[PDB]
Amino acid sequence: IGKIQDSLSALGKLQDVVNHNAQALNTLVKQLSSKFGAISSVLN
Amino acid sequence: FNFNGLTGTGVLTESNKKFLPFQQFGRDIADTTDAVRDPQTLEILDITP
Repeated sequence: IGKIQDSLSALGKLQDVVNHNAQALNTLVKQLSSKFGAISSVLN
Repeated sequence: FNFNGLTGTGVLTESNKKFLPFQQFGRDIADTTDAVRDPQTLEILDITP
């Protein structure tokens, strides 16, 4: 059991969950700077 | 607020950033303005929602 710490000091499956949500939130915000063929991208 | 063209909404507070001596405002990651410099007093102010 003592050898277990040496193998740690693996958790990529846990970091992937964090990454996938961070990437969807970074993309969702960036999609606000798009004109989609309009004259501008700002409603004011 | 409007700072010489920069139009926005938010709370203005004293910052702790240091711009270069030619830069007016800063942006955060994802490219949204988060700090400006007052044209008259030359002080950096954060913009929080």
